[PDB]
Amino acid sequence: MSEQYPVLSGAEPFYAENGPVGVLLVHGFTGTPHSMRPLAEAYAKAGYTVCLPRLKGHGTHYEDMERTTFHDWVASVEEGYGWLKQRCQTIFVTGLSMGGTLTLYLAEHHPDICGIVPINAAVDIPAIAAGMLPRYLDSIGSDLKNPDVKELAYEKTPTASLLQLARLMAQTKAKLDRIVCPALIFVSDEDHVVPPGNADIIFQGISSTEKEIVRLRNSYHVATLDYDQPMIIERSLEFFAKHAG
Ligand SMILES: *[P@](=O)(CCCN=[N+]=[N-])OCCCCCCCCCCCC
Repeated sequence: MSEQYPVLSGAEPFYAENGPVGVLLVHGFTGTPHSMRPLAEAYAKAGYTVCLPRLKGHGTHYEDMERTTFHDWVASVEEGYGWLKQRCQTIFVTGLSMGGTLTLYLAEHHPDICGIVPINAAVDIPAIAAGMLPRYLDSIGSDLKNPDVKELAYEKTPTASLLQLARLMAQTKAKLDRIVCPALIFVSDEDHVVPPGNADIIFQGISSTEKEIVRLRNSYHVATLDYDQPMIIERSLEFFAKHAG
């Protein structure tokens, strides 16, 4: 039931103990903490306590991922949330792609979360249903506008894992109205992976009175590492300070 392969260089989780306000950062499907690290480091430098976990079956080998279910990915996030609760009075959650899905999921099950920052979060990806063949699909290159960036992601995607994601997304979509905390929803106009309309499914679905969509015009899907990174960091910091206890 445990991972059989070692953690890849660059895929290590990140923890920083600072003040009583904490931020949980969640990476995406087939990705690793690498996707979120620049944000995590910026938030720690600003005085936040920070938790950037490595999702089970991620950052090792796609064969480990194939052996996980979405419950394992939820468990990794719950564990990180729990780490923060032991240290913080105020907790924010942010995440990219499926990390954004998991951000929404955690807020749907924990009303104490003080605010969320989903980034190109996924609750409906029609491409999965369309395709739903081989045991592993060749991964397409990382969707970044800046070609110089090196993202860390599995070279193959187990198709069985796509079914797990679809289940997680379906459950998350169904429960959106449980979210009442403030929300800052980032979306890349030119996301070629997660259809940008997901931003509006989320905006309309949640019950929050304080919510907004910020469109990113200079990034593709992996916006946390792309040209609009500085803006994501700056606006996220403003959001944390505004809503912190
Ligand atoms: P995010 O967590 C990360 C996207 C970048 N990495 N990748 N992969 O979104 C995960 C879901 C992406 C959409 C998957 C569509 C696959 C369609 C293939 C159809 C085969 C049945």
